[PDB]
Amino acid sequence: GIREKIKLVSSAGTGHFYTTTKNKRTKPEKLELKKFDPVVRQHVIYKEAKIK
Amino acid sequence: GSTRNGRDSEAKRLGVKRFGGESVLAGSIIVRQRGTKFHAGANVGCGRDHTLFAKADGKVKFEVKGPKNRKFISIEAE
Amino acid sequence: AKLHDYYKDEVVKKLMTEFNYNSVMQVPRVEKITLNMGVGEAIADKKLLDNAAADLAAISGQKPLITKARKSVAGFKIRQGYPIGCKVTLRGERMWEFFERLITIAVPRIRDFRGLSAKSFDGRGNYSMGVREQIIFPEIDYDKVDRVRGLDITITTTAKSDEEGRALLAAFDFPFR
Amino acid sequence: DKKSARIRRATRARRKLQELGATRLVVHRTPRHIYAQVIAPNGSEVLVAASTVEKAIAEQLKYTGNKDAAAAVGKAVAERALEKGIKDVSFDRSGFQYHGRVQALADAAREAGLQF
Amino acid sequence: ARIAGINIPDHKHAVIALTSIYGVGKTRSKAILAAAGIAEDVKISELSEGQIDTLRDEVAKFVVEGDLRREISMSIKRLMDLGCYRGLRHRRGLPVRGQRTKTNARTRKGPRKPIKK
Amino acid sequence: MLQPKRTKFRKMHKGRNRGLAQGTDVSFGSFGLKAVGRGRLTARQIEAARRAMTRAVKRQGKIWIRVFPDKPITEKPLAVRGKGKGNVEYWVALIQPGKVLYEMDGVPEELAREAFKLAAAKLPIKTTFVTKTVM
RNA sequence: CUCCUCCUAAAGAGUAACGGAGGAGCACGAAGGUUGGCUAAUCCUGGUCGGACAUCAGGAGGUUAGUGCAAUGGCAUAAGC
RNA sequence: CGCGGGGUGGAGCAGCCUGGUAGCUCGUCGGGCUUACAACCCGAAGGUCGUCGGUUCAAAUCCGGCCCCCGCAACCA
RNA sequence: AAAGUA
Ligand SMILES: [K+]
Ligand SMILES: [K+]
Ligand SMILES: [K+]
Ligand SMILES: [K+]
Ligand SMILES: [K+]
Ligand SMILES: [Mg+2]
Ligand SMILES: [Mg+2]
Ligand SMILES: [Mg+2]
Ligand SMILES: [Mg+2]
Ligand SMILES: [Mg+2]
Ligand SMILES: [Mg+2]
Ligand SMILES: [Mg+2]
Ligand SMILES: [Mg+2]
Ligand SMILES: [Mg+2]
Ligand SMILES: [Mg+2]
Ligand SMILES: [Mg+2]
Ligand SMILES: [Mg+2]
Ligand SMILES: [Mg+2]
Repeated sequence: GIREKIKLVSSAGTGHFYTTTKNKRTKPEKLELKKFDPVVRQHVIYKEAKIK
Repeated sequence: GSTRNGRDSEAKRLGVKRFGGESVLAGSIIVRQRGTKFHAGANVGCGRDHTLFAKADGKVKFEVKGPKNRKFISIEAE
Repeated sequence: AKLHDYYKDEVVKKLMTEFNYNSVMQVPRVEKITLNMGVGEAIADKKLLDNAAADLAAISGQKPLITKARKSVAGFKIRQGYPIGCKVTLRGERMWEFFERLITIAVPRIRDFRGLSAKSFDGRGNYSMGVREQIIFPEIDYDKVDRVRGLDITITTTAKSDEEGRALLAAFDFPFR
Repeated sequence: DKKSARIRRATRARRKLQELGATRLVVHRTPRHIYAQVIAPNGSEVLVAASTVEKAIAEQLKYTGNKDAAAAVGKAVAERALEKGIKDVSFDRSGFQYHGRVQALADAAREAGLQF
Repeated sequence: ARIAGINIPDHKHAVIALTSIYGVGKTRSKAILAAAGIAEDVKISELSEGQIDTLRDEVAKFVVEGDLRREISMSIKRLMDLGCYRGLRHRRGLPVRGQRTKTNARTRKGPRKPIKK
Repeated sequence: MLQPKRTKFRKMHKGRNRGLAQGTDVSFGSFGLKAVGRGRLTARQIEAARRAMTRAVKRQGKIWIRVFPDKPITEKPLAVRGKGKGNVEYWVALIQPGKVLYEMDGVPEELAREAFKLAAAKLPIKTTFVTKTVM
């Protein structure tokens, strides 16, 4: 179980986040994906952050 | 002494749930299977675990069709 | 182009008279010429493959394609997908120009040349030969070579057998022994 | 074999169209000619057809195997389909790339009125 | 700078450069240069092609490179398959011209092979 | 002592032994020893009978063995109570009535009969002498 | 000692034993979506170094390959590349 | 029998865990110092890893048997 | 400082 949990935080400022996992040793670069924010009801950019 | 065996997994209750000629409602599971021993015909869908289910109300029909003599399940509208 | 015209203007009738073909489409044709370099030392220094590819490009006037291992082999310390060769496929005008150059310039410059073997046929009318040193090609400068390198030349022909393949090759005055 | 390769290429889309129960606009291309058929969902009855082997179409073309001929065939098949009152089909490229003559035929059919 | 199927050095005098051909030593190189009418102390880099072509046929007058190698191999093979004393010496790798073998003979025998146990 | 050189699995279910045999004709020689009864033939028995036969004919003619001991038999050691299947100890062939067990050729019929009688005396199953038939 | 696959299990499901055999406690932002394209193993023959086995060409063959990892059921319209 | 640990140059012992030719000491061989030997100095060689199978492109190594050795345990009535 | 034997 080397993969670590991470959150993807909305760039829309709503506080909405998705969660997933990541192999941080092989892919140190931050994950960035366009995902649907149900608060603003639009697809926006989501960026990796710590899980908490 | 002792044995290195003694393990098994739970039974998965696969198989045919609705046989030929049975009247079914849309959504009903017709067969549970690993992979496509039976293939989806008219008004039948194939789920992610290869479950065949009715897409319309009607009667279950099994047939053998095509160049490979494969088994298809369809739903005849009633 | 010169050898293509020579083919279409003498070799067709020569072969038709020789083999009593009922159709011109039955005459053997030179389908393609493939040059290959098996650079098995690139696993230690990939730059050797780059130099070999540059040499092949200079020889053939075409950009070579790097060829990788089909499967892992323990004997040669290669894993599947390791780039270990380079090849070039010549068709049409490029094929004919290279054929003329090889016949009239490069082959006579072979060290201790005494004719090519007539038994180097695969059984279906295709010819394969090995060039030990690339310097026989004038496109390669003997002073700038960092390492001697050979290659394989395959002439793929639409002939049905070795006799027809060798007849077609000899109609171009191939330097057989 | 080129024909077997193209049939293999076309099979998945044809099976999808049959499952959907769509009326097909099937195109066939050769170096000399191009053909179009509108085929009923059962797959065994032809509703309308048009090609460059028909005199009424080929007499107005310089060459039957190019993009202009493809466009003429597309327009003709669409006009005949609209005359029969069909208006709704799915394009079946039959394993040919959606490009060139095939695309020109499709564009002509769309312009003439077929909805796909 | 290409004679008899090989490449000769360009920065050296003609007499020295010609000896790179198998079958051409100092004496034959001097004879070839005299026949061609070229000085011995001129580098082949500053020689026009109209002199290399006159060197080529003079070199071809002799038996050099692959032909000489084939001839030497043929003579040695003839000795070996005749099976005379010289042929047996060639077979066994021992000196063939009656040199001592109790010591020396290392050129023919290779490096020393220590006895095993 | 016949025994498979290798097998997919080490141990086999006991199973049962119903039915009539397949392989009821003299197929390779001229004479045969055929089982009339039902049972198991151990590799040791097969080999004891083979020895008896062969010495009777003085290693003349030819002999075929039509059965092969491909079923492993396990036993539990003495003074053991469960705790898993026992250890493979020997190998058997299952025999049904009609099975041709051995065949002979290249000898007179009287000698073949004598040799086969000596062999049958080693076997746990009743047998009978048979000859090749044209159909 | 929980989970997965086969057999026992008696052709629907289910079915015990300190019965017979193997695996899991993950991996992957592509190894996921889709569009377009493609088709395997193995062997034979010819070919520089190159050899039993490297890359090249042709032939036979027809999935005997492949599947991120067990086994079973699948897979060419590929689920394989 | 059960549970463990092992088997690798002539001897004693590393490496094994975690797949990509394996080392140390003594010993042996050749040379040197000596009247000679020993001690000492210089140089060199010597094992595909207990035996088979399996996995793997590749096994001393991982897995499964088999043989030999060592250490515990094999008990209550 | 280290030098045994015949
Ligand atoms: K051919
Ligand atoms: K002597
Ligand atoms: K000496
Ligand atoms: K069952
Ligand atoms: K993808
Ligand atoms: Mg199960
Ligand atoms: Mg010389
Ligand atoms: Mg039974
Ligand atoms: Mg039976
Ligand atoms: Mg059942
Ligand atoms: Mg039942
Ligand atoms: Mg019950
Ligand atoms: Mg119960
Ligand atoms: Mg159980
Ligand atoms: Mg386990
Ligand atoms: Mg696709
Ligand atoms: Mg007590
Ligand atoms: Mg003493």
